[PDB]
Amino acid sequence: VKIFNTQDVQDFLRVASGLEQEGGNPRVKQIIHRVLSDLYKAIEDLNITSDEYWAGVAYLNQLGANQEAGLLSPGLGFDHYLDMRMDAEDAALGIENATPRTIEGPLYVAGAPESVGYARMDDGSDPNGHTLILHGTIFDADGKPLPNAKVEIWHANTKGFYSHFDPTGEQQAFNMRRSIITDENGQYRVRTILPAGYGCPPEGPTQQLLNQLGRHGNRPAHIHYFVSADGHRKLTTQINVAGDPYTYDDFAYATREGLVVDAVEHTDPEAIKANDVEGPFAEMVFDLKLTRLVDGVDNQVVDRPRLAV
Amino acid sequence: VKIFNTQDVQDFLRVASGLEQEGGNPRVKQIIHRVLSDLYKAIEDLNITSDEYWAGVAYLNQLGANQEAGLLSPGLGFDHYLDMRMDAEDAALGIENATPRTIEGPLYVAGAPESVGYARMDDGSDPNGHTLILHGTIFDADGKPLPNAKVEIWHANTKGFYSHFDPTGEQQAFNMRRSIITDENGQYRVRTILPAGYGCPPEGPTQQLLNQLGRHGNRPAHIHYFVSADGHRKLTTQINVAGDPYTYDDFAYATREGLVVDAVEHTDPEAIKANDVEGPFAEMVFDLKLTRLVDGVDNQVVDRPRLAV
Ligand SMILES: CCCCCCCCCCCCCCC(=O)OC[C@H](COP(=O)(O)OCC[N+](C)(C)C)OC(=O)CCCCCCCCC
Ligand SMILES: CCCCCCCCCCCCCCC(=O)OC[C@H](COP(=O)(O)OCC[N+](C)(C)C)OC(=O)CCCCCCCCC
Ligand SMILES: [Fe+3]
Ligand SMILES: [Fe+3]
Ligand SMILES: [Hg+2]
Ligand SMILES: [Hg+2]
Ligand SMILES: [Hg+2]
Ligand SMILES: [Hg+2]
Ligand SMILES: [Hg+2]
Ligand SMILES: [Hg+2]
Repeated sequence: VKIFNTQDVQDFLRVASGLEQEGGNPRVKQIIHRVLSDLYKAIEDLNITSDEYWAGVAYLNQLGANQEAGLLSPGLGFDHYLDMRMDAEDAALGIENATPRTIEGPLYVAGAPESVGYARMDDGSDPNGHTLILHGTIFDADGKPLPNAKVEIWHANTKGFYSHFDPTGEQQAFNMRRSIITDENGQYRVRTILPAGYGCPPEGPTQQLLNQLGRHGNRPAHIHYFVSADGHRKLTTQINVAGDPYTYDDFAYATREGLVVDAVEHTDPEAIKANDVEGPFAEMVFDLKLTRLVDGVDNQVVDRPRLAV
Repeated sequence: VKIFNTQDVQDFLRVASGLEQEGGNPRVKQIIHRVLSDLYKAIEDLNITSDEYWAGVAYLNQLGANQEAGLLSPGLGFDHYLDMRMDAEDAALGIENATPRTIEGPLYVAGAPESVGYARMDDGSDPNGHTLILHGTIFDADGKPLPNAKVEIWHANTKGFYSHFDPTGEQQAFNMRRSIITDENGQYRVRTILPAGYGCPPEGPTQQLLNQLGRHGNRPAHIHYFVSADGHRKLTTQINVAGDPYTYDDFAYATREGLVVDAVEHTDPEAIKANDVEGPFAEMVFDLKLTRLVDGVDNQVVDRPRLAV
C-alpha cells in the first residue's frame, strides 16, 4: 500500500499540524509537521499494522504513567546524541574543553545543602556503604585553581538508589547530594560512600523495550557533577568507578575516556587516622577544568525540568 | 554543525537499536531503528535544542500520566490515516465497502449488556436527555437482511460524557452502551438519547498541544458502531448527527460521506404512541452492509487494548 505521497495525505499532514490555522506557535507546528510526516512515512515503508501501531500507543501511555520518559531517553541514545552535538559545536568554535561533558541523567534534585570546601554527603544509613573520600581541584579556563566555584554532586547508594527516587522510600532528604563551594585553593572534598551501578525498574516500560532490542538497562557505578562559576560555562559531567563490569557498556552511553577514575583502597592505620575516618576507606581524586563563556553567554546550559525540594 | 550522517552516529544508531545484538525481536529493532534515525535527523534538520527536546520529553510523561495517548493519536490524524490504508488495501483486493469504515476512538468498553432485536440504552439519569429512537437493518455481503448479527453501540450523554469515562462519575456501568443481536428480519432497534459532542479534557496534554497548533479538540455528536457476524468482517464505524457545528470540523477527522444522519423530530401524538415514547422524540435510521471474510480471514479487524468490565 502506497498513499503517503498522494495529495490527500500530504494536505492532511498540513491540516493536522495546524499549518493552516492562524493561531498557535509556528515553531511547534514546524516540528509537529516534520515528525508526523516521518512517522506517517515510516508506517508506510515498514508496513506497520494497526495492531502494531496501537501496541506502540499503549506503550507510550505506560511510559508516561511510569514517568520513565527521561529514563528511556538516555537509553535510546538521545541524551548522548545531544552531547555529541554540543561537542561538535565547541570543536567548531575552537573550544578545547579539557574536562569532557557527558549526560546529566534524570535524577538531579535542586536545593541540596551547600558548604565551603568540605561536607559529608551521606547520613550513614547504608549498612553496606564503603567510606569514600572524593576530592579534587577546580581549574578555570587558564588552568588556575578557582576558589568560589560551586561543585554539585549526587550519586546513589550501594543498592543503586538516589535520595528522592528510592523505591524503598528509606532515604533522608538530599542524602548523597551536596553543593560544595571551592576554597582558597579551588578545592572541594567530600566524604560519602561508593555508589553501586543500577538498572531500570525491572518491570517498567523502559526495561520492556530494552528486552525487545536484546539490550540490558544497567549503568556502571558513577558520580554526577555540576560545576558552575562566574565567567565560565556550567559543566555537566560524571565520573565512572574503574573496574565496574559496565564501565564501557553503559546502557546510557555516558562513559568517556578521561572520566573513568580509580578508587584507591586504603587500609593502613596512618591513612585511616590522617583522614579521621573510622576504618578502611576508598579515595578518588578528580580535578575539573572549566571553559570560558562564549561572548558573554553560556551557549550550552540546559534548562530542563528538575525536581526541587 | 552536522553529525547525523557521519559514521560515528550511524554506527551509534545500530547499537542503540540492538541490531548487532543476538537476542530480541528484529521487527521491533527494525521499527526502532527507523524511528530513531528519523528523530535524530529531525533534531538536526530543525536544529532542535536540548531545551526544546526536554520539554518534549516532559510532554510525553504527562501524556501517558494522563492516559491520553489514545486521544492525541486520533487528533494528530493517525487513526484516520490507518483507516485510509485499510480502504486502499480493500480496494486493491476488489472489496467494495458499502458502509464506509471510520475510527473506533479510545472509548470502547467490552462487556455491555446483550439483548435480541431491541434495547433501551439509557437509564434516564440524564435530565436534559432527549429521546432518540435509533434503528436499522444489517445486510450480509449479498444485500440480504442478516439475523443474529451483533451490533454494538456506544455514545456520550448530553454532557458529552461516556460511561466509564465520566469525570462526574454519576453514570452506572455500561450506560448508553449495548450489544443488540439482530432479529429474524435482521433489524436492530434501540431507545436512547441524542448524544452531545465533546472535547478534550481542557487541562489535559492533548488540549494543550492542540492550542500550540491553533486547533480545537471538539467532535460533533456521534454514535459508535461495531457490527460483526459469522462469515463477515467486523465493521467499525459511526454515524454523525446531521447539523452539528463540528460535523465537518471534527478534531479526529472521522467524519465521512454516508455516515452523516438526520435526526427526524417527531411531535405527532400518533407517532409518539406507535413508538412507545412519553412524548416528542427524535428518530434516526441507519442500515449497515457488511463485507465477507477474505478466504476465511478478516484482514482488517484490529486487536488493540480495550477496557473490559
Ligand atoms: C500519539 C503518537 C503515537 C505514535 C506511535 C509510535 C509509532 C508507532 C510504532 C510502534 C510500533 C510498535 C510495534 C511493536 C510490536 O509489534 O510489538 C511490540 C512489543 C510486543 O512484544 P510481543 O512479544 O510481540 O507481544 C506479543 C506477545 N504475544 C504474541 C504472546 C501476545 O511491545 C512493546 O511494548 C514495544 C513497543 C515499543 C514501541 C514504542 C516506540 C516509542 C519509542 C519512541
Ligand atoms: C523518548 C524519546 C523522546 C523523543 C521526543 C523527540 C521530540 C523532540 C521535539 C520536541 C519539540 C518541543 C519543542 C517545543 C518547545 O520549545 O516548547 C513546547 C511547548 C511550550 O510552549 P511555549 O510557549 O513555547 O513555552 C515557552 C514560554 N516562554 C517563552 C515564556 C518561556 O509545550 C508543548 O507541550 C509542546 C510539546 C509537544 C511535542 C510532543 C510531540 C510528540 C507527539 C508525537
Ligand atoms: Fe546516575
Ligand atoms: Fe466517541
Ligand atoms: Hg558517541
Ligand atoms: Hg533494568
Ligand atoms: Hg536503566
Ligand atoms: Hg482522508
Ligand atoms: Hg478539548
Ligand atoms: Hg478531544
